[PDB]
Amino acid sequence: DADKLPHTKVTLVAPPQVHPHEQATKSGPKVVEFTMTIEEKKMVIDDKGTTLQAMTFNGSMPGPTLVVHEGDYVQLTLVNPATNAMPHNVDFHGATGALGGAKLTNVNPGEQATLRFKADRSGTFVYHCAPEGMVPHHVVSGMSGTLMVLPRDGLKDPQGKPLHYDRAYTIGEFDLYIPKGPDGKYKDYATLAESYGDTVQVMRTLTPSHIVFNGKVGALTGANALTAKVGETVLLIHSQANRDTRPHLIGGHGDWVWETGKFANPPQRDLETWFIRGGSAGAALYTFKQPGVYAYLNHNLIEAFELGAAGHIKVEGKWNDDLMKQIKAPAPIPR
Amino acid sequence: DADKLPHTKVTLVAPPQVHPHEQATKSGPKVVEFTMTIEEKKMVIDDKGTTLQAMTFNGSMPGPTLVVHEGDYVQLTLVNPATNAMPHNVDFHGATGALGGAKLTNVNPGEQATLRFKADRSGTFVYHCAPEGMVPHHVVSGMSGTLMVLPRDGLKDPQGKPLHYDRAYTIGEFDLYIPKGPDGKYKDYATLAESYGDTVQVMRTLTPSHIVFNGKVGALTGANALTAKVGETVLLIHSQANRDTRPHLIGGHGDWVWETGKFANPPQRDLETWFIRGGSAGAALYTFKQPGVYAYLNHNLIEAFELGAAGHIKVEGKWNDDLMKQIKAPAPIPR
Amino acid sequence: DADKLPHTKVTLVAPPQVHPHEQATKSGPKVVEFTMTIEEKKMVIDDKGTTLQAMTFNGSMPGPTLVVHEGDYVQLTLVNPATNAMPHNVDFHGATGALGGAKLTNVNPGEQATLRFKADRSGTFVYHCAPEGMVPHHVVSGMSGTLMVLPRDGLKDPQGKPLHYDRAYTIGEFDLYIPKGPDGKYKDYATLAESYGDTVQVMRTLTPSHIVFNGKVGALTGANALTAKVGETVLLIHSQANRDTRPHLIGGHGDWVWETGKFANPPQRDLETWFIRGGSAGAALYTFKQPGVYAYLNHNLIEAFELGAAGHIKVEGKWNDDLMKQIKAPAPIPR
Ligand SMILES: [Cu+2]
Ligand SMILES: [Cu+2]
Ligand SMILES: [Cu+2]
Ligand SMILES: [Cu+2]
Ligand SMILES: [Cu+2]
Ligand SMILES: [Cu+2]
Ligand SMILES: [Zn+2]
Ligand SMILES: [Zn+2]
Ligand SMILES: [Zn+2]
Ligand SMILES: [Zn+2]
Ligand SMILES: [Zn+2]
Ligand SMILES: [Zn+2]
Repeated sequence: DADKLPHTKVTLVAPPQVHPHEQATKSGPKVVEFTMTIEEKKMVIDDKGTTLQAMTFNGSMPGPTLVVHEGDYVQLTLVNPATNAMPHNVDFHGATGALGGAKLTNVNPGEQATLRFKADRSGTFVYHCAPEGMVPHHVVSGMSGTLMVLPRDGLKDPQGKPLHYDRAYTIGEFDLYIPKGPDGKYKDYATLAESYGDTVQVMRTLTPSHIVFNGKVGALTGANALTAKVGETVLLIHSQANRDTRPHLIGGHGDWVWETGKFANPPQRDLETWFIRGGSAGAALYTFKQPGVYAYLNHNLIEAFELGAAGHIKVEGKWNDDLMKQIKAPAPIPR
Repeated sequence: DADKLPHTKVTLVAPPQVHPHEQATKSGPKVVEFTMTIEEKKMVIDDKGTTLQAMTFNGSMPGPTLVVHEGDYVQLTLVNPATNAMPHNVDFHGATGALGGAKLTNVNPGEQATLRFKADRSGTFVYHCAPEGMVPHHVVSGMSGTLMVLPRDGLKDPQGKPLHYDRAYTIGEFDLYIPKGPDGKYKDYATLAESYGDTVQVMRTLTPSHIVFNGKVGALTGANALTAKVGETVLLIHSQANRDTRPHLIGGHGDWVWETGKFANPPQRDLETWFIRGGSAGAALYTFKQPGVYAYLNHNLIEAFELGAAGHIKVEGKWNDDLMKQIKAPAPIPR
Repeated sequence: DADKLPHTKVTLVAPPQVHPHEQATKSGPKVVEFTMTIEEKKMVIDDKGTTLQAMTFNGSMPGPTLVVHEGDYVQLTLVNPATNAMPHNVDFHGATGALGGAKLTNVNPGEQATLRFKADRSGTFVYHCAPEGMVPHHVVSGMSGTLMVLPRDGLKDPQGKPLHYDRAYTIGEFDLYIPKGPDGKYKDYATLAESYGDTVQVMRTLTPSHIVFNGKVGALTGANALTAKVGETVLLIHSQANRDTRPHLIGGHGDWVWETGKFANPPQRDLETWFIRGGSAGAALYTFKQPGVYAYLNHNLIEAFELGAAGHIKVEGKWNDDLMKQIKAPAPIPR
């Protein structure tokens, strides 16, 4: 009975980081308490100043990743401040009943609610806003993230051997539908509500104007590139709440991948490219063996390079000539 | 030898139901006899009166689901009445040879044919019309359904333990390509043939005008919502003969899912969203644990909510506070 | 250490064939040496004379398939003749480091380079050109193919039993983005560079003008149909470096399929249709049981029949009435 369990309180952190947590644990079930506050805001999503009338959990796209263990109960307080214009709620794909919790968390501006559900299934699961009659708009405008429910004894390979990560990153990929005016330039709207009708018309074409990681073209590049070192295992959590994508690490692999994101199923190994179904989160482990700057991207290369679905991982360490060697550098053809 | 086996005759039923059948059986192989009659007709596919010049097996989209067991022989009589305008045939993905049977079942209006094939592979398999030179048009206009070939000893989990369903529903998802005229309104055609050229032009854009379950926006809602009770296991068969989709049960899961639809392969568990490849049928089991109205939908939320790929399941029973509880209802933020 | 191993030299062959190789081998690791020469050229890609300003490895779309064994080292000399206009490189998804080798193989016209990497993971892997700032254009214009890394002891089923093929075919599927002018006719460009801007505009719509196997509509039909005989097992390697596809054999199955293309993972059996993620290669085995002309195609039937993603396999042998029989040929309906 959940009423008798110890409670713990977790402080969330901004993507692409994930809050401190244990993998395998000796701890018993707990009611794990989180809070998130909705923020509607205009955001610049590309290098030419295009804006999106966005909606977020906790001010970020994606929302922060919440981590618990199988058998825990998630207890979320959702706050919709009076500075917002629209009603919101939350649908946890990790939860059972009431449209994922959406029916129990309808919050108008100035209201808040607290939901509890049992995280009885391991995996990475999408959570997203789903207000009646406005579900697609809230989702594509930025209201999604990941709940990761770890098995109590940690991740396992197909033979039941232990797997682990040394650091975790969370990437949310957002298909955006920004309208254009008669001049062919993207429209800038004074309010969220005014963006609605024109946006729905673009949505219905099924053609995104932009597809971005973590809220903007280039969000995970330059100073904001992800980082690792040779010998470190990274977990890459990838959520796409509305549309399929196909993650790939250039110069690397998915060493162990749960593309449907559910840890009770055996992972696949050695993937070049994996598949995240729209409406899900998946998870890949990779242990770095070579230093350098990798790209992590959606391998529809138009979606990546033209529309924005690509980031970088900068990796320190020693080059390994057994894995790869330039035998002859570029030079004139003989003779 | 099939000539020496006992024959049985099955009466088909209209989707979303599936005809009575056994799962695990003590019965030996049989020649199972079915009949279907093709009906071309204009159908209203949305809430604003848009029509489709449609083509169906047995008067429905999808066609009815045919159920046999591995080792059985399917013997189909296909009838194309003289009231129809076009030639038709049938291609069973469950069958081996002759383009799935299409080469052996070419029936002009006023003709019929009888095909037998051995159902030697377990799974849910698409069947669809495939007349030479007109294959996409016949498929997207409605001529597909599912053949379910059950293992003789019933469904099995990854460890070989028995699985079962207490009721089965069949959902066919149809990407439609309805043309528009200069005024931006959908065109209404007097005959099937007159719809052809304009439809092909829309098809070639790869952008559906509508994506519907079971022939119409809202087909599986209101009085026609699917039904179950807490403690009942439902099988959800999902066919998409032309285009990918990504099924999801809001507030539920795929407890055991064969997304590629082939029962000799281990199922995956705990899925949030699964993937049906265009040209296939898949199958998910779910045991209800909470009462209420669920949505079953394609989790490209634009495809679901804007274009029509969503239905409802109304579930009776007792609410379970351990699985989910509203701890604090929506109320003003403190203080 | 790779420097101490025996070297071997492989002569590549044009798709859809694959160069002679062993499956299970008693041979130890080797440095396997290949050479490929880049050719930019205009190609006719459909039946109405539409041209593509194309770019190829070794003069073909796809490039040839390179076959080695797990533990081998691939040593490629890449040549970019002075008759070409653009810089190129190569990114092997089978390799670890330096953006798949791309950073180490930048070759301007008149240059060549030699890369070595360890093929330490079994599977079919895409290789493709990836020049900085021009990656999508080089890929969609034709610069991709497959590296197949076989396990040293051959392919295995989920229970570890041996699997084999008697012949192998390689199919590359290419989503093309050919621009149109004001008259609605496809544009013909005098040079590769002049095609660039207009092509990028089409790419950004995400709607291919054509989707072809092996460089052209109908490439694998008529005199160029694939061939087999009843009782022969074929391996069908399918690469798609940019966009998802869903292979299907009409009248057949994927008997054993690695849709993510990685041989250390158990294959699935009895597939009707499988899924190749954009940016990957997959592999299916099928043993023919019926003679006749099969179609092998992308089962988005619009993509196949309208846009070009379909080929034929002509199969010799004896018809098997147990698997399929025309019980009653098309004839007038009674009475
Ligand atoms: Cu919202
Ligand atoms: Cu959802
Ligand atoms: Cu037909
Ligand atoms: Cu088919
Ligand atoms: Cu190139
Ligand atoms: Cu790549
Ligand atoms: Zn308590
Ligand atoms: Zn580690
Ligand atoms: Zn008989
Ligand atoms: Zn039951
Ligand atoms: Zn050497
Ligand atoms: Zn053989």
